[PDB]
Amino acid sequence: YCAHYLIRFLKCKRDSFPNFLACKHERHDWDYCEHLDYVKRMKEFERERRLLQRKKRR
Amino acid sequence: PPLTLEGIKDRVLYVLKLYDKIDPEKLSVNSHFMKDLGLDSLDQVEIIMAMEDEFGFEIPDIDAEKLMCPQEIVDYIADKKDVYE
Amino acid sequence: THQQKVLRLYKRALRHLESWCIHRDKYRYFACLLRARFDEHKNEKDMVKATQLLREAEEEFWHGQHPQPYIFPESPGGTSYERYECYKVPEWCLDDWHPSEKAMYPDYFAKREQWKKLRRESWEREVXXXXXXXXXXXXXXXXXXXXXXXXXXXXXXXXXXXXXXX
Amino acid sequence: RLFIIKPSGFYDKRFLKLLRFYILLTGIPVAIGITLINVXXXXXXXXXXXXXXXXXXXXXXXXXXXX
Amino acid sequence: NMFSSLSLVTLLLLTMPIMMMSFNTYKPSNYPLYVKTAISYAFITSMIPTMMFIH
Amino acid sequence: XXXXXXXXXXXXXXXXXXXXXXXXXXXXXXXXXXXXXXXXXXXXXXXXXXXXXXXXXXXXXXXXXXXXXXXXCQEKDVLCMFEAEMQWRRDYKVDQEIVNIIQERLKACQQREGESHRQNCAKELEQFTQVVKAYQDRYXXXXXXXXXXXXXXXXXXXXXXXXXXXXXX
Amino acid sequence: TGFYSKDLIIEAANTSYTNAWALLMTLIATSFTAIYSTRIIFFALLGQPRFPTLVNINENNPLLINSIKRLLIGSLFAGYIISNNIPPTTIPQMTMPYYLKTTALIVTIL
Amino acid sequence: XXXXXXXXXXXXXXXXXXXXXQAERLAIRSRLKREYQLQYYDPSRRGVIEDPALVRWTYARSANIYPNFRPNTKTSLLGALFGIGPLVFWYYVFKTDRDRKEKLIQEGKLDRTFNISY
Amino acid sequence: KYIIPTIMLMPLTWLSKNNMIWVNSTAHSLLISFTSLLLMNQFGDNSLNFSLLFFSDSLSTPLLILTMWLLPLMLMASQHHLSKENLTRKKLFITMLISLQLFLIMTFTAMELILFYILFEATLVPTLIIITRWGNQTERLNAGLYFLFYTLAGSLPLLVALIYIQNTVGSLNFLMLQYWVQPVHNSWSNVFMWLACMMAFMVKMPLYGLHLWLPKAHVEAPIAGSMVLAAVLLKLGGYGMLRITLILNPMTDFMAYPFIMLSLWGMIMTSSICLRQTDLKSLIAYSSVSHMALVIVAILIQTPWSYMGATALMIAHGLTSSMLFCLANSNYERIHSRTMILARGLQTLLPLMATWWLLASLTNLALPPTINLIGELFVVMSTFSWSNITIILMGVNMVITALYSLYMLIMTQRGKYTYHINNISPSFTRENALMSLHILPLLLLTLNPKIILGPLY
Repeated sequence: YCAHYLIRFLKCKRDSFPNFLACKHERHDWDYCEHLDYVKRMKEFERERRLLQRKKRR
Repeated sequence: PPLTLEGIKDRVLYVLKLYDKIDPEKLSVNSHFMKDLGLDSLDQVEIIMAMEDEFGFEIPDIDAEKLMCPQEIVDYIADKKDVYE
Repeated sequence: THQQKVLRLYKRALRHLESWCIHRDKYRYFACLLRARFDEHKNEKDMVKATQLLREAEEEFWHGQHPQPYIFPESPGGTSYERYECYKVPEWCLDDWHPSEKAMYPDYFAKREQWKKLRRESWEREVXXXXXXXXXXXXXXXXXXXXXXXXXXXXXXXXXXXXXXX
Repeated sequence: RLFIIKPSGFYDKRFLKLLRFYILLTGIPVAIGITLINVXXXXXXXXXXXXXXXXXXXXXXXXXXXX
Repeated sequence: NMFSSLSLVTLLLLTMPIMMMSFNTYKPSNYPLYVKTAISYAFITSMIPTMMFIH
Repeated sequence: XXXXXXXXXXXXXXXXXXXXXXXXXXXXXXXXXXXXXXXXXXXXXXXXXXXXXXXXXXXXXXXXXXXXXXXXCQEKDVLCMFEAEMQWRRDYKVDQEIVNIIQERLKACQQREGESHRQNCAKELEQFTQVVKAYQDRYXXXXXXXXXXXXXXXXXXXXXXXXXXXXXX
Repeated sequence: TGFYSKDLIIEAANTSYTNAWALLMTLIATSFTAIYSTRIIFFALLGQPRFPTLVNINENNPLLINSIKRLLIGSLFAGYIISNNIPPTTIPQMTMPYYLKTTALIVTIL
Repeated sequence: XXXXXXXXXXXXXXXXXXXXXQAERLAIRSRLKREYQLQYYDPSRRGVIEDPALVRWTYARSANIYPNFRPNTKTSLLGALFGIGPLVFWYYVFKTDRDRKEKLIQEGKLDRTFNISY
Repeated sequence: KYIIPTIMLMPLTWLSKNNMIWVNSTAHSLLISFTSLLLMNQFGDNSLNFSLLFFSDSLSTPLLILTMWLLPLMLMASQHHLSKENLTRKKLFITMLISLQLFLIMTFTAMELILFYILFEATLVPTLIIITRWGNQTERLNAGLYFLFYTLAGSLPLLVALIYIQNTVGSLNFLMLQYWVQPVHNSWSNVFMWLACMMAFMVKMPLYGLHLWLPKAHVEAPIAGSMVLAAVLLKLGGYGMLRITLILNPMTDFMAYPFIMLSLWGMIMTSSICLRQTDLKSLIAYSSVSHMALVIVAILIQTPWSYMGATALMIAHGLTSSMLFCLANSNYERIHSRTMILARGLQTLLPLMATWWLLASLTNLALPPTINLIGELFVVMSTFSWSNITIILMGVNMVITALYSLYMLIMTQRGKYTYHINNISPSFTRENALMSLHILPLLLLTLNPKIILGPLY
């Protein structure tokens, strides 16, 4: 789903070397796109809840 | 560490001296708890249990009545746990 | 016997007390409380009242009977090494050792041979002394002690000699 | 020092010595079996030509001892 | 090529006391120490292919 | 070689750009152990291969083909049946190891892809499903233990189903 | 080295279509770990000594020092070597900062 | 088997009959021990002692088979239902599974395509 | 090649002097057993006939090698016994083993059914004389009569079975000629034709019903423990079930269905009794019922996978149960009673024999692939193709397979031995050699078990 920013995490892993723990810039990208994707999934559930209230009035 | 025959008698006498119920001057080693020392019928079971806690814990129910004297109890505990060679 | 049944229960009650309490100072507090409970009935001798208390002694004790009691180290039954740590070797296997290997360390073999010769000679005298005891059936409860001082060895010789060493 | 628990031992240790002495006696052809692969060639995969079907060994691959 | 060769070394090192168990050479009191020394070098030979796996 | 398909070629090339460090632990150990005892093992193998010199060619594979099939000769007679029964048992023993090669082709696919597993390959998956289904119908797999005389009845059972179904449609 | 093994499962378990009763039962067990771990310290190690036997010898041996001290490297650096080097698949930490993420750490404290 | 309260020290009285009852138990206990004492404590033996009680224990299962069973009654027939009975129990289990399988081979195939072993 | 040097063992024992005997009988037998492996193993696609029909080739029988393996081993453990009695009596009961070896070779080699039958029942005669004599305990006759009146009562129906086939359908003879055989039409008249061929092999291969033939033969010991190995050979001596079911009745398996169900209950109930039993020899005697019951299940399925497990278990059990009886004999020669509870003490008194006790016990269970993992597991895998329910019953049996072995271990692994004063020497050089000659051939089968299971393998 993320695709673009998720591929950047593998780029840091490709040239990782000894002491591979020091990679924060690529790890932050995975926490940005997936959080927006989870919010988009939450927005779809909120839209269904709002539609049920309008349908009950008619 | 191995246990000595002279050391085991001194260890048993040290625990009996700090018992508070029995006098340190009246009884030493040769004097029996049954007649010489002022000990109750229920008191002998409590004194034998405390002696087992310090050394190797082994006390039979049938052999509890036979052991009363501190000199006899020190020999019975050493023989059962295999001591002095 | 009435005296033995009280002592057997009192010995169990003290060792079962340290399972409930954690600290040794709290153990001594409850130990004095148990003494006051039994001394009230110990003052007078009874045939009906004391026997009623003996069956009553099983109650209360059985209500708190299983908190997994402590047997401490190597104890008859219980937990944590009852027959373990001591594998041991029988005395019959000692004489079974073949030559060449038996030649190594001759101090242990020669001393054991002297004790074996003494045990063989005393066996004939011990057999007559065992049947000399007045019963005229076979035996009564426990084995009888030696009367003779010159011959020595009270009935059994291999009972105490050569057992087990940890 | 103690006399300790005694076993038979003499009959027991002798059997293991008598067993291994006859393993070692026929342990020589085991040592030759390694050198048979080392010195002599085992087998090579090759297509057969129409001349002879079987000679000494008919069809055997791997180990000279098989042939 | 080194990955395949070094992998079997860890398997062979643990079987070497079993190969020397059946008499072979006499070892008094040194046999408990022989197990310690066999596994000590077995750890170093197993560390390299795991480092290869990260790469 | 030849019979076994497998992958064409593997890439495998290291770049090493990020971090200086001590070059690489994997690369340094590979170069060191190649000359330590791997070079000595290659020299000892070459010394024994050259020491052979003279070698026998040998026939290896035997011929013997057809010699009349079992579904051509009938009636209980030892003179005709024995040659036919040996032919069917020859085919059955080979077909047990034919499947093994095709099975090993599927074994080779699983390791080489790993993450892909069932997403790719497809050729080895289709080849295995075609042979095993044919092996189940023709070479017993349902009609008890191996017998050449019972095999003709097994072939007749499959032929009877083909004649009955096609006639209706 | 607890967060690098135990806490990653708890955070991942909350975001699923799976059974609710199974999820609630695991949360009690994560807080239950603190009881028996302290029952080694507070019950036996900590406080006044119970005194098991009169004159008991306890000393550190040369073989003991070389074993325990070198085990400390494995028990501390496990969340540095194993967790970082191994390539993962799909990140679980995203939703619920107080309900799912904090609940794994708060259970050990409570 | 266990009751409401575990039997260990429950219900005990001194009396007169119970005092002689323990005397009867020790009379046999000491008698059988002394004959063991005379056999164990001598170097002249070398061997395994017989003991008539242990031989009769092995004889209880290895023998005394056909001297018994002469009163069959209804207890023997109940044991037959627990023996020959369960053999007839699986007859309506294995056949029903086989009839389920045999119908699938002829019509509506259920067997896997990647099956070749046996 | 096989017969004739075996017959020459008879004048060997009689002509040799009284001081020797045992040296000549054991050494000469070992070199004949080496030559059996030298020639018999060679086979093509279908195993071609040896010579004229007197003794023929092996098609799916590596079990002949096992008979050659026990050919010297049936003399090693019998050394402790027979030595007290007359020199003429010693020579007689070595030659009865030679006669057993003579007839046992003839059964597995000769590819027949007509002449095989008069070798099948011919093994019963030397064993009868062996069992009825030298028995230390009583009821020799309450086991000796039961030895024949179980077997001969079931095997005499082969005379009305086998002859009936050759009178109608060509001739039985070579078996390589036996392709004249047409499938049975399955009728009420054809019921007793199938039963008569089976009931003969239903006795020698013990089930749940008519199984009491085996424990009576084992508990009441013939001579020491070496003759009990020949009683193991009689179980696998009924191997013709591999040949009859495949050739004579291929279509008939509907009537096999109740007999599988009988043998399936001869797995739980036969194992349950093998737990609380007193005799050490009896706890091998009832475990041998269930282990050979696995083979009977495999035969009646008729799947190609099951015969692989069937042929493996014949060799697997033939060298594991015989190994267990030698351990039972080693305690019987020292304690002089077959009681498990009384004879208690391993490692402390028997230091090196206890490791042989462990290796023999664990082989009954599924160890790393020796022979029993290739034996037992192959049958369990084949039973699922028959029916899905089987492993629910067969899995319970896999729990109690430990309960034969470990219960035999634990009840001897207590280092008390207070009553016992005997067993000074742990084991003689021959006694430890017996234990090695049973397990080490199975340990060599780990590398190549092709000569352990081969019906079209």
